[PDB]
Amino acid sequence: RPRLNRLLVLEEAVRVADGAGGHRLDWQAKGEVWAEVTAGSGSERAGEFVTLASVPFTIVVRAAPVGAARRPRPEQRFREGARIFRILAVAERDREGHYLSCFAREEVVA
Amino acid sequence: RPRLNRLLVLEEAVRVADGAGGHRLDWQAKGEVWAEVTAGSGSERAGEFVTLASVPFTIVVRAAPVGAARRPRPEQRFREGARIFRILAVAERDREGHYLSCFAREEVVA
Amino acid sequence: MMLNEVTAVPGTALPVAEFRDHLRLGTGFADLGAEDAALLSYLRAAIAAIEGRTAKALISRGFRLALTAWRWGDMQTLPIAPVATVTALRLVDAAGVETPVAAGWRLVPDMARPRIEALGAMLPMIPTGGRVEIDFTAGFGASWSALPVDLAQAVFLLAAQYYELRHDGAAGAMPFGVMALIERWRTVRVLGGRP
Amino acid sequence: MMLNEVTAVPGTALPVAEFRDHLRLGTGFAGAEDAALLSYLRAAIAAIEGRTAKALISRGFRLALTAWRWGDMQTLPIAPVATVTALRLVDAAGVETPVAAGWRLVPDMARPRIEALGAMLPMIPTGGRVEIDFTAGFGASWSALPVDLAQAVFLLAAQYYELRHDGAAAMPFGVMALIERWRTVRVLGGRP
Amino acid sequence: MMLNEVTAVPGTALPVAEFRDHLRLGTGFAGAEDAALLSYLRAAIAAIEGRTAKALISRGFRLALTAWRWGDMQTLPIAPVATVTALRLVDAAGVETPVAAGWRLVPDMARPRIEALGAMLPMIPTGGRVEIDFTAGFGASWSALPVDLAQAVFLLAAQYYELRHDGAAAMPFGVMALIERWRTVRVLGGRP
Amino acid sequence: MMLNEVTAVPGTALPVAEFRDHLRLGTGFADLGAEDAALLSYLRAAIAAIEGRTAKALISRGFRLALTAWRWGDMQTLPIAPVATVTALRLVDAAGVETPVAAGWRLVPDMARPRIEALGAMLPMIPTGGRVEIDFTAGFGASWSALPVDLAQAVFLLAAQYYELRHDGAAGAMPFGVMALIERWRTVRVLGGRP
Amino acid sequence: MMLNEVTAVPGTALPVAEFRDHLRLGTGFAGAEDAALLSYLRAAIAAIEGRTAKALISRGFRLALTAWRWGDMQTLPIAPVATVTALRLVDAAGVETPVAAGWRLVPDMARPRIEALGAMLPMIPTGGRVEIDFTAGFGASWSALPVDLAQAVFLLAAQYYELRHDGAAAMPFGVMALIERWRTVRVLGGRP
Repeated sequence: RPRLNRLLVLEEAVRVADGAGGHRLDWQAKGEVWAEVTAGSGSERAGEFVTLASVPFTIVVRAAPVGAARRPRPEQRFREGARIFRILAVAERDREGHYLSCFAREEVVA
Repeated sequence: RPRLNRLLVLEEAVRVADGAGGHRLDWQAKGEVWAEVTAGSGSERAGEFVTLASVPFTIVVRAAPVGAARRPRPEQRFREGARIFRILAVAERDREGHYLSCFAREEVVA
Repeated sequence: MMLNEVTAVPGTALPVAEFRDHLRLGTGFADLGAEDAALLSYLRAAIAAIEGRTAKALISRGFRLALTAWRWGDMQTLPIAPVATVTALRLVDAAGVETPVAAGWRLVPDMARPRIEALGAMLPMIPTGGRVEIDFTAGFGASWSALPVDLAQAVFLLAAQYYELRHDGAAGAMPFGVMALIERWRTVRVLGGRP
Repeated sequence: MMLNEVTAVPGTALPVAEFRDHLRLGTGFAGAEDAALLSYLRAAIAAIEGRTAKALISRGFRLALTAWRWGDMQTLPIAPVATVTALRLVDAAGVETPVAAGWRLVPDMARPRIEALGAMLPMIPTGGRVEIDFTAGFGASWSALPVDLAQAVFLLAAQYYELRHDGAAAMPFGVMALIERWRTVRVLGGRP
Repeated sequence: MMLNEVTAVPGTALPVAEFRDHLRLGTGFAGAEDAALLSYLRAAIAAIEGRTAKALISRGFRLALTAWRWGDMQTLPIAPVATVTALRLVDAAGVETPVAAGWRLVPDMARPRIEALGAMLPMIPTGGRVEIDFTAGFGASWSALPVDLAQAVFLLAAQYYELRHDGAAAMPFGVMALIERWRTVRVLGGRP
Repeated sequence: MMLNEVTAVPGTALPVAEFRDHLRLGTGFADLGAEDAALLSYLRAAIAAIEGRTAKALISRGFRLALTAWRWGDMQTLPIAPVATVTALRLVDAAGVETPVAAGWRLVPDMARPRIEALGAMLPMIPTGGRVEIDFTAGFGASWSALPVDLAQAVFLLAAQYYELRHDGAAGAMPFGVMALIERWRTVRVLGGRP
Repeated sequence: MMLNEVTAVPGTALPVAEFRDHLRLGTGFAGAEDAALLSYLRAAIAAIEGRTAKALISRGFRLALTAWRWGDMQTLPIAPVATVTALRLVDAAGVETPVAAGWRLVPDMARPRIEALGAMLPMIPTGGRVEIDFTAGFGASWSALPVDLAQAVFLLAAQYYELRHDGAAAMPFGVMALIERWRTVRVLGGRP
């Protein structure tokens, strides 16, 4: 079972729509959650015109029912200081449902 | 052997045909089945113009003979509330035939 | 001492609609009854498995204890433990012609040792070459809702392992397992002797 | 000695609402209807009131026995007792005549015992065995229980719920380590 | 002492239809023809009626023995007996003269025994050994069996079906734990 | 000797706001209270689990020791260990009409053996068919901040394992675990004898 | 014999600033607020001052006991003592009269004991048990401790922080091997 040792700020961006059918993201902070972060094999990735530096980073938080603020959704992101962990999906580790699997990237531009 | 703990609504869509050779899907609910859901490694997937968020989610139900309503077919889907689990195939886990392997995606648009 | 039963459990008294909800089979289908001949077939095989380990009866059917010689002087313990209202004590002879006898026998009701306990210092005498049939209805209650629930939970824990595995396949028992629930309903006897 | 109870517990006194807050709340998914849960708490109360010889909801019993043990005793088996209602003393047929004096109930968690006044206890007729109706248990509700005994019911009824047949999976204060202090500790296997 | 049976069980009294409802029904696929299944139930009845010394379908036997054990005894080995048909007492060649008095069958699951009236039992001529034909067993059908004994036949005939040679794979009430209470418990290895 | 308590812990005295910070649940959400009926439900189940292993009280509620016969001549040890200010020693008779007695009883305060210790060489005499109710407030302190902190840490180590696993699932204990912290608060008695 | 302390330690004397320099500094990330850390050091001081019978911050105690052990003794349990303040000797009601002569405190880490002058020690009235207030401990600050005892507090309070419930994970000088030389070694379980 996980050792939730690291503190991560959950961040949901409120989506103000613009004129052309898109939205605007500002990323205000939601509450702070504790989670363990487990790195996978990391390597460079050909970005757009950047040489990014990605790592898999499976993140384990505690769970919640789906209509609650303590559930990280995949449109959210984590942040430890200035390290932006994205969220790819959440996936319910245990059989009983105590913990979740977040999946990050944390791609600094290298 | 599985611990069937989670409740999932089996859903078969009745297929009303339209004029141009296709069908129309409405997804009325079939009966409720109990099943364990086991997440695989999840990550984002390039959708059509969406950034989807998929997870493998092997789902284990009890079995039935093929001409029965308790068999999930691959044209059906599960639903826990508003979480649409698709069905990719069913594949008969045990040697004796007590349980099945459903395979889901559960791709929220992230 | 034969101890065969007069009638059996009717099958309508067994909680197949609740044992189906125990097995987590399926709720809202149009089928919903494909195992009623099967779910009832393992409830009868797990009640009668626990009736042999605990010497209980659980449904309160009517029994008949056909024996030929009284064991002791006056008491005559009955094998099946929870007893109530011994229907008839008949005293047969060499050929048929059974005559019922009130007989001064009285049935102390106790789930420790269910016995008859003759009150006239002797049980009524058996003729030479003749039987004694004690007709009694032993068990907890007429329906399933009258059982002690720890014993009724051991039936569902056991009949679900006859369902979920068909041939004898080996499976660490849980704190209060199947064996730990029926082990306060067993008979604790320490007499191997002549009296 | 039979000790059947008078009335079963209604189910509206059992915490089927507080059990699912133990079962899936805080961590999990906000599964089964109340008739499935209530079949597991009373299957876990009756497993602990049999191992610890308790009652936990305080329903009424009837102890009908045929011979007293001593003449200043006959300890009662169900442990937390209060307010022995009547000491009926039937004859054979039983016009059912009660007695109303001679004994004192001694409320004690160790030996709930009936301890007649002086040295003589009410004797029993030939065939007319004496019955005692008493109301043993902690409290009428669920909130009157000792909480460690009420937790071990929830730790066990969540075991009967979350795993159905006798399958595989000891923690420091488990189910056994919580009910080991409510069990009856006796070392007399002797004549008296 | 031979104890051959008179007639075998027909197979129309064996539940070849109810065995496949144990075997693949409820969970599985709705495999083999009736002659393959029926070869496995009577191979599992004869494994349990040999371990528990029972009969289970109530066919007729013939016990032909040459010397009685006591003069008020000769317990019969096949346990659930009813209606000893005849006590034939052949001579050497055997014009085959039956006797019709002197003994009482005592139906008892413990010691099914023949217990002659008084103190003298029908003696045996020189060479003309006595035969007993009796009909031992629970009931003529399959629905008259004890269900735990009938389940352990199905738990064993599904073992002989689902795995063919002596290969690899104990559950609480298994095959052995169900037939351990129908076996004969004797502790006389002595002279009488 | 019944030893039931008069009042229980009010629930406002339990550190749910600190046990929430122990569980590492979540800090700045708009919800922040979805487990207040749950986090308090396992603090009461881990205080009362340690009160049964150590015979302590930890919140200093008021108790009542209803007994019928004094155990020894003069001392009468109390079960719950940390005692202070025995409120009333009443001496009831056959039916009601309780009369309080100062009674020359004095309560030696000690966490080893909390006893009464009659100073007039005999405890006050109990009437035939009458009880004795000792009303006392036993425990460490009125709030949570008055507990010994090693015992209060064992409550958080234990109530967090009732939170993090709901059914009885087996989990090497840490140097100062749950059992190693309460094992200097247990009662160390070696008398199985008549006096 | 109670031995309650007079005043608790303030928390401004505990090193909540030096604990996080043990906890995450040099190797790690530069996590929780001071009220979460300070709840773990005093939960680790009180685990070691109970196993080693020490005091570590030098707060004031009050030992109130009802009978002296000898007449030239009564060793004090909390080990590093200095400056027994007063020997109050209350009567029943207690106008609370102190005594000021007759005894000498003997500061000793082995047996901190009170050792009256001569052969007679101040006797106790009937009901008026004697109380001793003393200030036992190493020093008023944290920098006056033995450093191996102060390290085993940090090795244990970092255990209570970095793993929350009673979960899984012995090194040469661990927590146990550091406090094994501050514990009281006594082999008298006898009458005196």
